[PDB]
Amino acid sequence: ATLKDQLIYNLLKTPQNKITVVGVGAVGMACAISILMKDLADELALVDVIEDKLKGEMMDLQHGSLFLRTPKIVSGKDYNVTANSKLVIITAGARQQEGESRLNLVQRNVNIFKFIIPNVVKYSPNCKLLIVSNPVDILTYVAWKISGFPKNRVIGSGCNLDSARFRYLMGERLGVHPLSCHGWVLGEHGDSSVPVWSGMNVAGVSLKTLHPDLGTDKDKEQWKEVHKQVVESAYEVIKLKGYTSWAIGLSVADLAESIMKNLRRVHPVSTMIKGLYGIKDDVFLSVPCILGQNGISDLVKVTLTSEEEARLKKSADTLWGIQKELQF
Amino acid sequence: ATLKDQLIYNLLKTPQNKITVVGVGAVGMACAISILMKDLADELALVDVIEDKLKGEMMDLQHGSLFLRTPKIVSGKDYNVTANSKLVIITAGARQQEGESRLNLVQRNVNIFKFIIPNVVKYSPNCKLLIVSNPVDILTYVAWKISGFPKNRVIGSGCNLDSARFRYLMGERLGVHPLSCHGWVLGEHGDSSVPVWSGMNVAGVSLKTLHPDLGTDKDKEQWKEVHKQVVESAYEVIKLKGYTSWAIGLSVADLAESIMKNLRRVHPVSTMIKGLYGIKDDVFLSVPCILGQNGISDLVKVTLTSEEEARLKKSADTLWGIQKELQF
Amino acid sequence: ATLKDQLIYNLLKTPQNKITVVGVGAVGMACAISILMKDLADELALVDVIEDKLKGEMMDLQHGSLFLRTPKIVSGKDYNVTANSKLVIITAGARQQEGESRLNLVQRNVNIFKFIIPNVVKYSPNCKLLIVSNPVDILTYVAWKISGFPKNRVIGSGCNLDSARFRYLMGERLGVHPLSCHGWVLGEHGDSSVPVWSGMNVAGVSLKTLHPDLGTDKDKEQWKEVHKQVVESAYEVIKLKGYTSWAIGLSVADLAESIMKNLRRVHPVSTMIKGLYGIKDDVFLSVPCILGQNGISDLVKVTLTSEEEARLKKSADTLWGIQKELQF
Amino acid sequence: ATLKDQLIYNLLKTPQNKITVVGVGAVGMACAISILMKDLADELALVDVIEDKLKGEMMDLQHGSLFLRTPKIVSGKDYNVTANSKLVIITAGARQQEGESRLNLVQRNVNIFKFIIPNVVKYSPNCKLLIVSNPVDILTYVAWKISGFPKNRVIGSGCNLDSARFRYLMGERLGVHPLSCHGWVLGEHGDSSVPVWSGMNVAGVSLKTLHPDLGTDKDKEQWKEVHKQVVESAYEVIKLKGYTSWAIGLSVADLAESIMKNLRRVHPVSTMIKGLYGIKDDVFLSVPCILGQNGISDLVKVTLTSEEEARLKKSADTLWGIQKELQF
Ligand SMILES: NC(=O)C1=CN([C@@H]2O[C@H](COP(=O)(O)OP(=O)(O)OC[C@H]3O[C@@H](n4cnc5c(N)ncnc54)[C@H](O)[C@@H]3O)[C@@H](O)[C@H]2O)C=CC1
Ligand SMILES: O=C(O)c1ccc(CN2C(=O)c3cccc(NC(=O)c4ccc(Cl)s4)c3C2=O)cc1
Ligand SMILES: O=C(O)c1ccc(CN2C(=O)c3cccc(NC(=O)c4ccc(Cl)s4)c3C2=O)cc1
Ligand SMILES: O=C(O)c1ccc(CN2C(=O)c3cccc(NC(=O)c4ccc(Cl)s4)c3C2=O)cc1
Ligand SMILES: O=C(O)c1ccc(CN2C(=O)c3cccc(NC(=O)c4ccc(Cl)s4)c3C2=O)cc1
Repeated sequence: ATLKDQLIYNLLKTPQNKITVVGVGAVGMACAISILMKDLADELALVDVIEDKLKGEMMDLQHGSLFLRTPKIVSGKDYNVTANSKLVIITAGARQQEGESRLNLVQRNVNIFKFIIPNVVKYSPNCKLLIVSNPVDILTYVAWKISGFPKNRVIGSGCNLDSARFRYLMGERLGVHPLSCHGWVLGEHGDSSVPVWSGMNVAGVSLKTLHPDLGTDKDKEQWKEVHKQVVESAYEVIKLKGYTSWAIGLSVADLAESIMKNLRRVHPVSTMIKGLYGIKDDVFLSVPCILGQNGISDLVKVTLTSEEEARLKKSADTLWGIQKELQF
Repeated sequence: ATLKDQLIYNLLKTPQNKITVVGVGAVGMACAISILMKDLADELALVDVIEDKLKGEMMDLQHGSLFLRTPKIVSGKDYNVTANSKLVIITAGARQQEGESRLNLVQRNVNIFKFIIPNVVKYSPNCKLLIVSNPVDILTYVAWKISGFPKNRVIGSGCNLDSARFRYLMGERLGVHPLSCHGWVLGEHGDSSVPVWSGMNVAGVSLKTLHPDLGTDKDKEQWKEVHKQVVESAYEVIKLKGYTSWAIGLSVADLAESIMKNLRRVHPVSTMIKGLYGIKDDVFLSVPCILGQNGISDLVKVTLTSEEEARLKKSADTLWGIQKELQF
Repeated sequence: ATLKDQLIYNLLKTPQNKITVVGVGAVGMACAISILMKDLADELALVDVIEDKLKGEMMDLQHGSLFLRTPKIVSGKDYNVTANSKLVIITAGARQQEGESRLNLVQRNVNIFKFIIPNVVKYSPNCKLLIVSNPVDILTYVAWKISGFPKNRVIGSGCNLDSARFRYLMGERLGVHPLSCHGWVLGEHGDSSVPVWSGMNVAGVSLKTLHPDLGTDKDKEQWKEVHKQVVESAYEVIKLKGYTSWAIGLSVADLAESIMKNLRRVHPVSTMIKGLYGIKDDVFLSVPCILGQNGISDLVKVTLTSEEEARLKKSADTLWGIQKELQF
Repeated sequence: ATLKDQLIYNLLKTPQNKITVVGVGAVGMACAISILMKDLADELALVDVIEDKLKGEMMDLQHGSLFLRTPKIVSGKDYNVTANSKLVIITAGARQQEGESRLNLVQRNVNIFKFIIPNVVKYSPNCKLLIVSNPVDILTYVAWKISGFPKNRVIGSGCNLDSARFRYLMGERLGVHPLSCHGWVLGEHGDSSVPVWSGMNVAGVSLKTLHPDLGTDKDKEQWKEVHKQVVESAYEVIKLKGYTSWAIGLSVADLAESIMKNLRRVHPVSTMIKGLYGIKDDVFLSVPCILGQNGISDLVKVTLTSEEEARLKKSADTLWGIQKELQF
């Protein structure tokens, strides 16, 4: 009699919460570790093209995961290891080389997504796609087109992280914990993003109401400088460290939690926005979405000034400007 | 009247669970992110010598921490930012250059710790020191000597991770969840480490009792191959990826949780072992320790065979062999 | 040599997060179990006057706590077991007998607090007092007077639970998760409580803005019926079951979490409100407070209509009407 | 246009982790609150026969659940509200009247289960049955027979709580945290239960090995007194308080966690034991079981002395003694 059979009388013998991370660069692995440690998944699948490096990240993560609610953790160049994923996070992309045009970068990303997205869909046809790759508003559009998925199951990391950053500085200024502050940053991810002053409050007391010169240039307190420092903060990280990993990792884990645990929470994420704010093109921008187990179940219809509406409309034009030139 | 003063009537105006990570290489930051995400600390302090890279890791971690129970997160070249740390994790070290002697490497690590440890102690005199730097059993001794701390407040990452790995394979073989398996790997971290077959059980049913030829060469099932595959697993990670980060990060977070939340849990960690197993020298090896808010409160006196006892004794000799030559 | 000494080599030999629950009725024990299971306390102290019943609730709770992060759990008629409590929850009360006057009931509660509060203070002088006993806005005042504590360390359960209930129905009506809805119920706990329509939003989009006839009687959708159903819900529980336990238990655990884990979260809790809304008497009502490790660190100055302000002012009069008649 | 439609643009429109508690007495509700607070279930169903009291417990629990990851919470006299339960906890039964025979009580419990179990099965045919009702080892058998479920999907609360209690006192004696102690109490729940000395260890160091006169009468340290104090502790709760609620609540929540979150953890729970310890009858006793999402997946074959084996065998006889007389 074997030792197994002497010790254990056995009576009995598919994952329900599988997550795939595509790309195991800094960002991919930051997503992966941040998702493990929120115990969101019973199976975690890693996919990249450098095979020896992929298997090492899988093994290192496996070994650490022994100190958690350990899920199944698998990896491969072949997308068959991503089968029956509830959620697939795309981090894979090309980084812009110096003197490369915006349009040229997007097209190289498009040519990559033309290999990735059809393989993801082949093996996980009812998954939600969460797009992290930059520039995120266009690459969400790209993944939507290639996948043929409905708009609810294609989401971009969007302004989730920029909004968190905004609320931190909002908090520092009012002497209030960031989580007690509310306020969104919507539209095109980075630089062109719109701080929405109308809906910024603490405990439902509107800041616009108390200080009606809030967003404006004749603002004694200069709250414009907040949205400026949010965007500078993104760059100062890259200047000092070389890249950002942790910040996007946890921002994505936050979005993954809302989807995987069906929290029906509000995130300013890139979604198909044709119909709203007088935009007639198939562009994606960040507006507040309820995220649940079926992805974006609802949008929250934010009332924007004509200034705010124009700044979005201008972003939607720039974005369609590139999208119409892309070859699928 | 400012917007802050119009909105908020204030009534009121030191951290109790501060953790310092020394070194923000792969391992340091894996420790840091893994500690953030277990919400162990109200203040987290990062210290390294490359100033621009340090500040970037701090900022990136800060930004991500907006999606957690956000602690204070600070960084500096100067150790004054580590003041009143309950726990300090040392990851800083020298890596062995080509043709460099084992003794010479340890002495360079000694000369580094002669700058680090006195600065750590100056600013956090009642802290626990958790040593992760390799070779860990000697560098724990080094930190103990330089700090003049009692043996309870100086701990090495030790065989915590190797034991977890062992128990995983133990589990796979018995068809039992790793956390339902018990069994230690003690002594010198890596290669020379001793699987303790006497104390390996499931639900208190000793495996040694059911299959008395367990550890031996005449073992039909060849359980020796388990401890072999544990050590090969460490290397296969380094061959494939370049280094290990995640696995030690979470292994250290596990030890930090036991200390910071006073769990009084048992970990096989490097501690001063003079008195036991006929060892008369001031050497550190991994034996089961109860970890709590005062560090190592208790040892568990494991009864070892003459083989096991000799393999430890031999490691203690090798280690004192280097320790006696070091210049403080 | 004993078995303890053969097995365990000992190296070493005060709680930092002690909570006392005063009163082990339905409500007290609901508080206690709800606080245990959020692992908020390293020591839990139970105090009541029926000694045999007290010790049984302690033992039953002890035995269950073996399946949690087990704290120390103690009990006594003598308040010396409450020493060094960070938080003391008063649930002790008299229940109104048939034909007893409202004033007479409050005075019996006062005569009880005249024994409890000085004993609590004697043994835990830097604690926060959380008052749950009804009528809660007056008994918070009573505990404030007897304790001589500053207004920041004396808090009443207040409208925390009523506001939660409101937001649930708000959610059901908008097809939004309760936690994505914001909106307070302020003032005198129950019946006289004021739904604050100005500050009710989803994702910062004010409901008042979209539907300016919200609070009013000429409201097509009849949102007044929400605050009505909140108050009826309190009664329908007592009619059907005899009392409420679970609801106040978890409402108090929520407030305890904010204090014990220093979350600096906003709760509509009873606090000293002289200075605000043209109120010159020492009365307590529910306004939004930031709760942290020092109790109420901040108030949020909510802008109220003249109707809302008058309804509060009227409650403050009624309450001072009773407070001035009480004998200390 | 409604306020809902002005605020929310909707895109989209069954529970996967439903738990039913049958009986909302002290024990039932302690189970319910303890299960809510471990966030195990997306739907919780309460069933009892007193309709007005049932609806009050549901409402009180509903209101408290607003401070958690709020599940759906329903109740009814009709079992149709228990449809698609992954786990059903039976607390309903009869208490022994004065001068009533043991056999007569069990038969009245049988006649109740003949209404409950077929209704549970009708609406949740693939559920796991967790039996809490006393006497638990017989009523588990009763539920197994009536349900026609396989032995893996019928589990009794068993000696889970007695074993926890044992380990606490074991810990107090060795100066070790209860969770660092291992040791089972197996067999018939209460009084006749067998402390298994062979498999009692700390960190895999067997206590039997260090002190071979452990269980015996010639034990200088008198460890027999531990199992005595475990059983006296059960009674002293009932003498002092009237009943036990919290202890069984959390003991059941522990078992529910292992099943609902597929932890594959070891619990000494009542299961069909024909085949083991020379027992040829269909009796249920507590032996170590791996609990997962399909209930009892595996048993751990504990080696027992002839004394231990005889004490179980004697319990199995007494139990079959009653079981053979029951009318289905
Ligand atoms: N929403 C809310 O805020 C609600 C609050 N309550 C309050 O909770 C309080 C307690 O109600 P329950 O615990 O449900 O039932 P309860 O009224 O039976 O229990 C309260 C306990 O106070 C104890 N007590 C009396 N004098 C004492 C002293 N000198 N020292 C220590 N303890 C003493 C009693 O023995 C009793 O066990 C009541 O005063 C009531 O006002 C009740 C219902 C709703
Ligand atoms: O691609 C492979 O080579 C591969 C992939 C998955 C597996 C199975 N698997 C897990 O899903 C999984 C999850 C988490 C941990 C884990 N393994 C370990 O941690 C260890 C393996 C060997 C040692 Cl030693 S530790 C494993 C693991 O081995 C094995 C091999
Ligand atoms: O090294 C510095 O110069 C330094 C150190 C600490 C701090 C204070 N501080 C925290 O302690 C802390 C914890 C967590 C987050 C965090 N800041 C933020 O996430 C953001 C800052 C600026 C933006 Cl934009 S987001 C901060 C933060 O700014 C600021 C600057
Ligand atoms: O007042 C008393 O009679 C008293 C109070 C606390 C204690 C010590 N104590 C704890 O602080 C504590 C916390 C959690 C559990 C717990 N005890 C138990 O679970 C058991 C005691 C006896 C058995 Cl049997 S189990 C205890 C416990 O016994 C002992 C006696
Ligand atoms: O049996 C019934 O009568 C019944 C059953 C389910 C429901 C729907 N439902 C939940 O599933 C549920 C879960 C948790 C809370 C909850 N209700 C509430 O929180 C409140 C109702 C009214 C106020 Cl005020 S709060 C509910 C709730 O109302 C309503 C009535």
